[PDB]
Amino acid sequence: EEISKKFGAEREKALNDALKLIEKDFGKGSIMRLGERAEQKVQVMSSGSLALDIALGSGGYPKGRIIEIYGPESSGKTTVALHAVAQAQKEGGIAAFIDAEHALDPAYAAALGVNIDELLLSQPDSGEQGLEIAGKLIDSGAVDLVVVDSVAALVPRAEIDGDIGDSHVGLQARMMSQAMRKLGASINKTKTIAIFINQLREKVGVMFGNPETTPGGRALKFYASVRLDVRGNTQIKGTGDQKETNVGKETKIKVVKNKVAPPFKEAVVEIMYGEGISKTGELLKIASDLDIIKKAGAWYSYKDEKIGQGSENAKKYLAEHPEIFDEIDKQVR
Amino acid sequence: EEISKKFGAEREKALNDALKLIEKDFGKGSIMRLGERAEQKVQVMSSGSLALDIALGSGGYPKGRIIEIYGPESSGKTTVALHAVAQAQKEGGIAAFIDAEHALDPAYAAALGVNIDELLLSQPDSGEQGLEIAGKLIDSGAVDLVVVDSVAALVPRAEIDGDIGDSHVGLQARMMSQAMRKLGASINKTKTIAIFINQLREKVGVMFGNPETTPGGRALKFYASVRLDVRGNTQIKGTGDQKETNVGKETKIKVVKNKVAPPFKEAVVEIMYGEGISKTGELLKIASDLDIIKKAGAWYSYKDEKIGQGSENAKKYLAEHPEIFDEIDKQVR
Amino acid sequence: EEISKKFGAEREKALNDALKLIEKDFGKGSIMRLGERAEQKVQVMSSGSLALDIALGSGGYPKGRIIEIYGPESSGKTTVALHAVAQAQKEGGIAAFIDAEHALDPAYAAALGVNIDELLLSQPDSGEQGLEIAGKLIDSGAVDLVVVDSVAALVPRAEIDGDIGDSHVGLQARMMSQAMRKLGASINKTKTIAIFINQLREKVGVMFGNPETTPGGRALKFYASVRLDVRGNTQIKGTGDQKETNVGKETKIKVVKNKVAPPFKEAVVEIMYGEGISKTGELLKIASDLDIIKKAGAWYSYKDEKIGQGSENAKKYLAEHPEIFDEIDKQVR
Amino acid sequence: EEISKKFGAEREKALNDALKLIEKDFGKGSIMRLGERAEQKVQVMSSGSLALDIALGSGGYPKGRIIEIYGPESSGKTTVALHAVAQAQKEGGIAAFIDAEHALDPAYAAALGVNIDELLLSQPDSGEQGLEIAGKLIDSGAVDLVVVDSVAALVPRAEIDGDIGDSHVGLQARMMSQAMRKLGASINKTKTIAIFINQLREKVGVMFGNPETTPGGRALKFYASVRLDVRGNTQIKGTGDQKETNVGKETKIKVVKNKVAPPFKEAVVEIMYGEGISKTGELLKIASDLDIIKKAGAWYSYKDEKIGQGSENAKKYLAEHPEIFDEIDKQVR
DNA sequence: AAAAAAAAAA
DNA sequence: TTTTTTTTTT
Repeated sequence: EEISKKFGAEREKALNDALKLIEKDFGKGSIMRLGERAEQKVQVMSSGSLALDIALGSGGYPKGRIIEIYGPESSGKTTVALHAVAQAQKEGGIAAFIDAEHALDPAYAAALGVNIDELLLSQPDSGEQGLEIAGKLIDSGAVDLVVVDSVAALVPRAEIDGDIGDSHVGLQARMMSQAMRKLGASINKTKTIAIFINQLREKVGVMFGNPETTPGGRALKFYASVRLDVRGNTQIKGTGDQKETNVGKETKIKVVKNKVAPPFKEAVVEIMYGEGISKTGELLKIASDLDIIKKAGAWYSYKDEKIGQGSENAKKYLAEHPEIFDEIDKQVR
Repeated sequence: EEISKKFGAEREKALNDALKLIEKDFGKGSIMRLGERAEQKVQVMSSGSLALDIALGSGGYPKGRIIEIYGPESSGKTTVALHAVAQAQKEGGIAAFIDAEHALDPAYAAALGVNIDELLLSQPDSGEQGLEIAGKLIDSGAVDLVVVDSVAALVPRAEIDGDIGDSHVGLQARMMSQAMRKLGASINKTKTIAIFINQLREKVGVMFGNPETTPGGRALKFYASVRLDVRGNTQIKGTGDQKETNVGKETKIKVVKNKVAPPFKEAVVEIMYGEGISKTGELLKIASDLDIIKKAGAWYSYKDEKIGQGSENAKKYLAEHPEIFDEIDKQVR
Repeated sequence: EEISKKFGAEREKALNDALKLIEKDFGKGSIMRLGERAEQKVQVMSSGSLALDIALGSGGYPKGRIIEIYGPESSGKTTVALHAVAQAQKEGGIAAFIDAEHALDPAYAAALGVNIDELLLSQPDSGEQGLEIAGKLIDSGAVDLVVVDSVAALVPRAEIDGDIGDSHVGLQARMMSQAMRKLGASINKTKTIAIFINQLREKVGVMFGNPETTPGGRALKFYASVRLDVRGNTQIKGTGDQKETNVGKETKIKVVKNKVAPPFKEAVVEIMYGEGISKTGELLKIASDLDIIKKAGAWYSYKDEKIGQGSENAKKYLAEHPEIFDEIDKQVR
Repeated sequence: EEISKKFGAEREKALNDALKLIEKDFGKGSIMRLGERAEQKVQVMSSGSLALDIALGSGGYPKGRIIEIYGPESSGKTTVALHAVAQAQKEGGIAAFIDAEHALDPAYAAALGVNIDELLLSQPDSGEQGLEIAGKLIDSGAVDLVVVDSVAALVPRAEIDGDIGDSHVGLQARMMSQAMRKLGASINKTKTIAIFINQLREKVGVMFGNPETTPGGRALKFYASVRLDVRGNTQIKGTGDQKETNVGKETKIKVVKNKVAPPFKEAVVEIMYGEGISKTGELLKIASDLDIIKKAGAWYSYKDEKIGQGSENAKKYLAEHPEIFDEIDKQVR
């Protein structure tokens, strides 16, 4: 016979028996009160560019969660991922960049100074084998940054064999959702950062909202903790061979979904072709905005008096003087 | 042989023997009349916002029933659950927030008034083990409010070990139905409130109505008693450092299925980031709608006349004026 | 040896000996001819709404048979059962409503006119024991209307003790068939009505008709005699506080299987929240269809000429006029 | 001492001594040859519909054999047995219709022409009591068509008294086989027709053929001689009250196992509610197929020219013209 | 506006 | 002696 009619008793030792019975089967940290749940606090890793994570509040992507990137074509998708790869690899944590569209140039990564010899990579044929590779590489290993590019190009297995022009209703999104339901609970276990980047397809006929959307199904936007999109519009003509020649592209990044900081605070980044995120280009620009450095004429007056008035102002010697860096940024932080 | 031909007699002594014979084998509270079944009446727990539980008719979530939440991406489906947790915790009833998608930040809970040290929690890997943990914690427990988040993420065991991209027809809903068939009878016996929140997936091809649905199968919607879904779209820019800066998210709450009150009566709440339900914001907002407080220009004229016309109007002193609270709500209640 | 080669003789005194032989052992009411079996004729009981049991041909659910209700969520599966309880209870016959999904609010029964103190009830944990309660209460009792709710919730004993996510091949249907095979022969023998209400679960892969079904096995759909199902679609906003506010839900009722009358004849019922079946609200609608009442402008011309043109037209004075009802219905039955 | 090991010698007078030894000990009808056993010819009784027993090859149910009927829900399992009862009752043969599920309404039989005062009947509770009544009424009686309905409801003794939901493995089929081994050799001795009608329960997992079966075990399917199943899917709306109103149910009848005629020859029958098998409806339908009557437009031209083009075409005057029946059936049988 | 193929339990 | 939906694409 079973146990009789029970109300919650008005003294609370009874759930201690439930705690002891839970600990019999499902380990040790299955039920913890939140006060001594020490690893539940947010852990932060930066993004290289200070203006990017002046917007994310904390100071970078929170560990153990899902971040994702999307936006229009040729507008700064892989560059931010490469800079996060280099900044993450600068503390010895191993980073793994799988591919889907085979677009990564090795010398472009060499131009951003990231190590090719300690960069894992895979170019899968189908999307299934590549995402399986990422899944098996995350859980057993202690790698630090897994990054899947171009979820549009993760083709599913059941249409890589069929003829071109067959009906395949609901096959990309089902694979992506059934994949991330498996990968969701494992990633926070190992405190690892994952970024899925994306492309854009339209959606034909809606009377509300913006007519753009991402592919890969609606299961992605639920799980992710921070969503950034980029909208690269114009380029800047520098003093290339003392002439107005295309040498840098202007862009902007704004956060769309966020849950560790207030959202919708945007950011402006400059990108030079073949050179990536100009951190020295944004450092002296943004420090004159809150005026911790001087805003003046040809010389921003300091102890050195070696400042030109151009796109090059102080980068010739702040490479050899990195010691001004710490006292000019963390004040807003 | 057995008893002879039965028709019920035209005097009702015979069923008293059946009442005695039922009482011999199945306890005492097996068969009662409805007149003296005193614990069958509904008990109500509110959820912080006066505007929310003015829309539920009774005055909050009914005890011993099943409530459920859904809604589109990032619309404060988790914050209303957190507020229900805090309002339940403010009376000493121990509340247990398990997880499935690993999204709860501890400092977000500390901002919303709920105590960290008296909140049970669990972040299981398998959904099956976590739901078993919740069910076993309910029955012997004296707990008051259990809550599972994100039933999309309660993955079953039969696909947590299989390869990615395998056919698993009818596996989520079977786990959910076979779970709630077990947990249906135990919950009303201990007068305990449980809420299941959810996400949204599409549905390919329906000629009538809405193309939206919830995952986790149809079996959840039957067992529930109150179903609220929220749809947050826009935001409000206040006077953040005297500038239109993103400080509050606007949303609305409507009920769909309800069986302890009139249904479909909706509600409007604004939410500030890092602050949750602006209860002092909705308080004077709804109070001038029935004119229990005055509506005028820069001063909504009362006996003290300390009223601005902004986002901050009178919350600076009604936070320390508790006596306005009980006399501006019970008139409609 | 035994009796020799016997063909049936061409004179019929021989079966009278067999009648005396069956009369020797198995009582008196074993073999009777159909010409004098006076209790084999159908007895009826009305069901509150006139338009409901106009559609059933006879005039209500027949006694001694099995009635089953199903349908999608929140569509008056429970309220039509409550109205049958009230209509059966109005003539002194004691009714017994068991509970399985713990949804019967007492004040909802209070507003629908059924007496609280003369309603038997049970909320069993294992559905096996609940069917045991109903079976033991039927046969010895003189109870008039038993009704089992929510046969999805009648859980079997063999999985109320096991873990969640255990394989339990074909356990609901075997218990339902094993209860109903015992309960079938006893129900007609005491001329008593049973009502089994249900839910809806889908079914994977059928290329014909409807993909929907009921749970609880195919045993139930055989034994039942009259099968109603409801599909509530829309609601009506009356002149509540002279405003379009939700006060009535619209629904329809069609029979599917019937064996006392022609089938497939449907009906249309309004349901007001907190009011149930407005019999006055369907009374004037069905009476104007065959025009025993007048169809005119704001005034329909009778001996009073006090009729409005709204949702409320004449229910103010037919509440005090009991003589109108018996002469406006008998012409179609 | 016994006789030696012998071969049957090459002249056959010795077996006549064994014939005399057999007939001395077991009567006269013990051993008879092929020729002078005149009652081993098949005797045929029709079954109301000409289109039904035009598909059984012979012309109806063969006497002294076992016929079984099964099919899905509400598909005229009951009405074909009723029509066989009526057609067998039309020649003074006494019919015995015992029940198991208490479904027979007497007025439904009153509409179908079967006489009520000469129809024996019983509604037992035990299955062994019902089969005992059938057995004790067959062997002494001169009864002509015994019929047990719905062998799914012939509950055995050992679970009509025990608790509900107990292990009762192999109890239905054991009672059925132990009935049929006793009843088989007695039925053919008195040339009586017995028909069992049945129900359908599924079978858990077979990847070939049909997943459906009958209950009652595999003992019945051996002993049967003609096996029919009915599958009623659609209905037909005639010109009832000059409107497309539900008045006709459509179905088909096919045979599965047969051993007096070639099998698998199907049939098509319309059924009207409250009217049964429209033999006058099928009559002109089958006659136009071999075109012994005229197939034309609004008038099929014969000597009277009183034929419409509707559902009602010739039934108004073929009721008064009984001489048209014999010229349609004798050409094909 | 038109679209498909999937299984493991007694 | 059945139990159970999963998901957009342009």
